[PDB]
Amino acid sequence: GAMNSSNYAELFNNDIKLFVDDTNVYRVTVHKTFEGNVATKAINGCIFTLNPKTGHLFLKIIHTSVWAGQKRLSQLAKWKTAEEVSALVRSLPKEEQPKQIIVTRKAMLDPLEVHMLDFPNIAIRPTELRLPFSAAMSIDKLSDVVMKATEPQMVLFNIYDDWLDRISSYTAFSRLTLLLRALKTNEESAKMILLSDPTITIKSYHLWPSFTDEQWITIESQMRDLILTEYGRKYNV
Amino acid sequence: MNTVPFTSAPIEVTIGIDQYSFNVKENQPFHGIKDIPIGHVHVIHFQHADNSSMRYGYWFDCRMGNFYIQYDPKDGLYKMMEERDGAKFENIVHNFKERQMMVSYPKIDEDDTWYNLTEFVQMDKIRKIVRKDENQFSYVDSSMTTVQENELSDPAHSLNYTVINFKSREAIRPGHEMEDFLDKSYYLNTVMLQGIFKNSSNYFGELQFAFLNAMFFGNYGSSLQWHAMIELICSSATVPKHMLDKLDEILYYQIKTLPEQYSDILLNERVWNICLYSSFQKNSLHNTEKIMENKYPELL
Ligand SMILES: COC(=O)CN(C)S(=O)(=O)c1ccccc1
Repeated sequence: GAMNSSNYAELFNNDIKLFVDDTNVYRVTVHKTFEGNVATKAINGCIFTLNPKTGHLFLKIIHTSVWAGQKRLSQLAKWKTAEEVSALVRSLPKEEQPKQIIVTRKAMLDPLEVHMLDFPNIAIRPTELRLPFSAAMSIDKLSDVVMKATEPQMVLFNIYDDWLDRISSYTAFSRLTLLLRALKTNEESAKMILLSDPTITIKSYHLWPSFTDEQWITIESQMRDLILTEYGRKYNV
Repeated sequence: MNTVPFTSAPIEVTIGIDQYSFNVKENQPFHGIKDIPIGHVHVIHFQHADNSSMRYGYWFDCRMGNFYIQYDPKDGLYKMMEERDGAKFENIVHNFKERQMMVSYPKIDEDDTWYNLTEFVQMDKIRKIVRKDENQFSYVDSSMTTVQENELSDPAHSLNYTVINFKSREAIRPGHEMEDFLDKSYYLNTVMLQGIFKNSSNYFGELQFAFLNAMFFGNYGSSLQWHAMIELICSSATVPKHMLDKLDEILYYQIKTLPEQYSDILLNERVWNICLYSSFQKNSLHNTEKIMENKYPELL
């Protein structure tokens, strides 16, 4: 059933699974009209579909043209997400298809279940974890490819870069969630932490800087501090 | 007017006949029910005084044969049987009437309740839901499960209601996933009405039969079916106008007849609130919404 703290290690076993986050599928700017009413303007979005074991991010870019002439966009966006995840699964060889799909928001359950009726053996699951995948748009290279898209497009990224050469998927996921939680809580500070040192670069084929093991511990500490810091700034503690 | 004689009443029992009921004491001189209106199905039902476990009963139509009730001390229940010897039966009934050992079906002349609850219910369709083809009447009890309940375990004793499942390939056209899930008109009108039921009369008949088994036997799977069939219509944007008007009448009389103290188990809060206030047909069930709001305003 629901994925939570009690069964967290299940994420890193050898049953193929995907997280699906739909937060950034339908994105808008709200603005005033000449007449002084309010309107929205859509901008490009993305489905965040992630294998937590391997770091495989299938980033389906959602181009604003998909909303043209459509009504009830926040509802459509869930069904569009489900249609695109179902299309992704059907595109994979059988031995690569997931056994479970975990949605980060419960409103994706029925749309995804209905789109996956053809896959009765794929379990569609919610989670009680508050995962920070909305902050994916705070990763510069992901934001860049989404905003530049002129048409629907799927882009592939290892969200762990090469970390699995040195650490387990449990530890890589924990690092990822810490980074994304930081970026979500205070993007400016988080990005300052990550880039303040010009000698540490991001490889062309990576998302995050090339920290040594020792530097990752420093970095991870700074992200915790930031999250605890902002938690006081917010609550006055 | 027809008659269902009883051989005897050896155990204390509450006997129902349609929406009526009366208490019979152990070895009281009771020999059946007379003046039963011809033209409708009927249900005769039982709850033993010593064990309210298992309400049970029989759906029958007196036009289809001469039926009587006889207690079986081995199986421990009142059984319906058919008497094939017409002269024997007529002679039995006439004697029991002459000795006035029969209760009269107590229908008030003004009162259309039973007609309104059984308008579309036919014995031939009951017998396809309740399979026991060697009898002209159909046994139902509180514990019998539905075909759908058994897919989620004795097949011979099942209620074979039409399976309705809103998250199923039958309900959902490939490529119309969002459309068909949010507007069930395809599933209602093409799959169920045109495809399975053939017409709305048969649909309403099963809906009414499911309600009556829920009310009279506390049959939980029947209650599930009744609510599913309501929800499928209410969740369809495109429903023939005559079906909506008739549905409103059907549900009105069901809600009217429901015992007040059973509303908590016989009525599904989610389905009714959705149907009356959120669904496409939220404004199409005037009679049903008015009686629900005046009789069960708590549920809503
Ligand atoms: C869908 O997969 C991915 O997002 C990740 N990979 C298959 S990969 O092996 O890391 C990779 C493969 C091709 C391109 C970039 C990365």
